[PDB]
Amino acid sequence: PHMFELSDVIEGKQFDREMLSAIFDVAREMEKIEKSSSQSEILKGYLMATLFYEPSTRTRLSFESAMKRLGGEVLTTENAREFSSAAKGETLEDTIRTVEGYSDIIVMRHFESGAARKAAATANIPVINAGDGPGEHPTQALLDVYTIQSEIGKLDGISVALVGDLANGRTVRSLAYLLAKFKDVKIYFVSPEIVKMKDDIKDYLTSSGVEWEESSDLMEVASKCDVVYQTRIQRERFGERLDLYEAARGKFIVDKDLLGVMQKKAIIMHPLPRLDEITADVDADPRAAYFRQAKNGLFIRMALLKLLLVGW
Amino acid sequence: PHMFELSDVIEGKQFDREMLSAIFDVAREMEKIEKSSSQSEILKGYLMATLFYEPSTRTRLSFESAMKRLGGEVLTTENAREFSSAAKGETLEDTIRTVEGYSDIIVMRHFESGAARKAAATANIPVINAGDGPGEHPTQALLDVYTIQSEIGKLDGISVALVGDLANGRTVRSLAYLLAKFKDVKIYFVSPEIVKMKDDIKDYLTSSGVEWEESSDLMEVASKCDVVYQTRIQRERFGERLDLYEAARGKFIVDKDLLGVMQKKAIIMHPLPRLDEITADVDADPRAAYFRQAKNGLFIRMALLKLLLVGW
Amino acid sequence: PHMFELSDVIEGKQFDREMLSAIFDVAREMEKIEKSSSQSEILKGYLMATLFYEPSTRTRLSFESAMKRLGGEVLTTENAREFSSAAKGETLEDTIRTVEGYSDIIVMRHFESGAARKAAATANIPVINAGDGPGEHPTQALLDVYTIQSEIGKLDGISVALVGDLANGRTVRSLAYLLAKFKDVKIYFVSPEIVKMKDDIKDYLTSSGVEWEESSDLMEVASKCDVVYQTRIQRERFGERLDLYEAARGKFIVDKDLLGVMQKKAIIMHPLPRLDEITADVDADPRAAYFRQAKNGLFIRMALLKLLLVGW
Ligand SMILES: O=c1ccn([C@@H]2O[C@H](COP(=O)(O)O)[C@@H](O)[C@H]2O)c(=O)[nH]1
Ligand SMILES: O=c1ccn([C@@H]2O[C@H](COP(=O)(O)O)[C@@H](O)[C@H]2O)c(=O)[nH]1
Ligand SMILES: O=c1ccn([C@@H]2O[C@H](COP(=O)(O)O)[C@@H](O)[C@H]2O)c(=O)[nH]1
Repeated sequence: PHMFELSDVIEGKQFDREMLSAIFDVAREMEKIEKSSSQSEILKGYLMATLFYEPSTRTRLSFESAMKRLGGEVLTTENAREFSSAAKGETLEDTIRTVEGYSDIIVMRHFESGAARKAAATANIPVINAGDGPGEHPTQALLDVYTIQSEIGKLDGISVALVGDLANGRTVRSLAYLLAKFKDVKIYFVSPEIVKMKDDIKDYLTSSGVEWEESSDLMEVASKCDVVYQTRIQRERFGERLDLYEAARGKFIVDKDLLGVMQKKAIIMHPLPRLDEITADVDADPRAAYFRQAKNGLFIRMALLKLLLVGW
Repeated sequence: PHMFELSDVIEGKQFDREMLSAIFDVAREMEKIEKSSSQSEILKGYLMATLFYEPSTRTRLSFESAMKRLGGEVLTTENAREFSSAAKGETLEDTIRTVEGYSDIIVMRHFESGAARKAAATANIPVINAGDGPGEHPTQALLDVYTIQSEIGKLDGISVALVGDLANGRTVRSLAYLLAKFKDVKIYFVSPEIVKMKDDIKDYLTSSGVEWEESSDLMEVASKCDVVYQTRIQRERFGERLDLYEAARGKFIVDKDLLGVMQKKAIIMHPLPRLDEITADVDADPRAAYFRQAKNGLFIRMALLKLLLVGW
Repeated sequence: PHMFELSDVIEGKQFDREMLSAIFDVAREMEKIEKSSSQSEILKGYLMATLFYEPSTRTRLSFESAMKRLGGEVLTTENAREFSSAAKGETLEDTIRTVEGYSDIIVMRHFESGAARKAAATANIPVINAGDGPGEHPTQALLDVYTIQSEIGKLDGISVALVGDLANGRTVRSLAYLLAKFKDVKIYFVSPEIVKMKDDIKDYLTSSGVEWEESSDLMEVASKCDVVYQTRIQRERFGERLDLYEAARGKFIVDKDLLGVMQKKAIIMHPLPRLDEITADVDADPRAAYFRQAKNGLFIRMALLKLLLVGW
């Protein structure tokens, strides 16, 4: 029993292999707490301030549920820019130093990348980054990795297909970053070439020992993977090249025909929300894990709230 | 002591005479709980997810108060369409299967009729329909009927005037539907002809044994009724016929002159919010029951939350 | 131990010197409660309804934190005008008489001055005015005065500089009003002439025994004051006179050069949010009290909630 080594949860680079493993063990303990028919009091007396600068229902409710499942309570806003209705203006550092007097922990979702680290540096209470604009989304990365460990039973020696908009894929990028901290990992980059993964991730994996391989053929890669992590490709990413959007039409979808070629022990993941890139009849298959994945986000966020406030 | 026979609260057709009577008895028990100076713990450890797709303050707070008066806690949103601020799109069934991992019961207010039943079919936790777009609003119907039983002392053998926009009146339609399950009921349809009640309700009552009668003369009908259930008529319902809107001007209002012709034991009901169809000086009369009616909504919604989560 | 002499908290004129002093003593007790590692239950079983007609994050969270630090619970809205999503319209008195059935105390922030007093007159539960449109903001006045007493150690015999837009300054006006209830007070009105304080305050102070003096020279006045209460001047207040806005540019700012001329025992206050009228490097100085000031708002609002619901 000791203090959590992290003062804040901001970026994926904060985590090493052993810290991840320990957090995942705590998440399993949080699942036991959530399953119990007794109300937990671990965080009784603690207040979480949800500081969202835009509405983002799923992830906010996941945090607020985690706090209340542990016996803590919540202050919420999805209008953080509106500091006062009578005097215009808002400054992140002033909001933090004001709200930290009302709460014991801040969960912030800003619109600008880099805001989370500034808030952590300013606040004298722990801060969790719930989505740093277009930047880091660390608890989504943790729950993604945790879901793989939970569903497949291991993180060493697995094969993961990262599908969709990889060039601009916030979560596929951070998922590959955390998976590179484990051994004998193989990652498939499944995409159209114009939204293929960028070199910084490609070069970080190689220099990490991770084997990787690019493809345009999801149906082939699928049969060899433990995990198929799906994300959308927005039509706007193709610009004027509707010939390429017509040539990709139906080639990166997860549907029953794709499930038919996958191992019985592989899973489909999707951070949500989804468009048509996973058909509705996939949901009935036990390998459709994207809703168990969301539930794992509750356990992970319970773990971080607990560790940051009362330690190991 | 046993399980509630309803898995969800969606539509008025789910309820028969005896179920209504039993629910109303539970609502009376909930009133005793709310009146107590001790905090209830009946729903300690349970979380209610308020899934509103549009802001609707009164009815949301009625639900959230009911949960907290019973010792449960709440997750709220009036922006349910905004599943994620970073990835556009929302799908009802995906929202339900995501949020049900954070909560024990869902109270949803969608914008499209039929959404509540789909959510119930998808969710593995109970669902309450708090307003199904232009469709069912069952807890408003229950609290309307409960208010009559509470104020008049009976439901068999009463006379109720349904006033206002009856053709498109969501709540007058469902109120008449539930009242038709009791005996020797008489219903007055008080309206301009162009917003008169529709045949489906007229034919369901007749085939239910309920006696009914249409009128354009509220001042006559009022003196014969136990209940005057008032609703607005929006000027837009008249279209271009401002001659009819001028001919109806002042004819379907509840004012002191109308109270002067009503029995001392009759009541005024209004689901709220009201416009000018009930004058402010009616409020001081003990027969103005529309605020006691709103309070009864708390008791009814306490009862449903309790029954759905812990049974009879 | 007895009943709070105030049924509601609406206007500064409700408070006399002795009531203020007693409230400030309770606020000090509330600070002890907030500091404790035990969850308070003083307001267990009580519900606060936050009825905000516009979003105003800081002050809402200050109230909602105060309630939860005392063990009470909260119903919130920043969309109070949206009584129902299906039927348009909202009437203050109908909202109050509806929501008071769901709660034990109402904290309202309306958009129109005079709304708070109407709500108090209508409600059978206590009401706190959290910002009456352009009108009274009493808890901000209380926390402003309380901050001075807490930081300087006294209210009799002090010198306070009120800086910024004084003509339209909601909080400088009410701060001077409450300070005039103490002895040997001296107030400096530091402003451009076109946003100078108005006669009603100037004449109320004189008739109160308070000495006052107007100035355009913050750097002089600062060295003689116990308190420098800063507020912005919006460029729009100058209208077309950009020559005056250019002549005032840099003359009413709080910066390190101004701190260099102030007593070591003086403080900087600012109700927040601020623009550029306090430079960021002032924050590191122990005399920058605007964030301790916000924290004092929590204690004051805890005190009022406690007194109004359970008395002295
Ligand atoms: O089709 C999709 C759906 C989601 N996401 C990522 O998953 C995150 C889900 O977390 P949140 O936005 O709900 O908090 C999004 O922010 C986004 O970065 C994608 O990349 N593609
Ligand atoms: O003048 C009125 C006021 C309310 N309603 C009905 O009463 C409901 C009140 O419930 P809620 O909208 O507040 O949840 C409305 O949705 C609407 O269907 C009317 O028909 N006419
Ligand atoms: O530069 C400023 C900042 C704030 N205020 C006053 O301080 C109040 C802060 O309280 P609130 O608006 O956050 O509730 C504002 O409403 C406003 O009246 C000013 O006069 N000038």
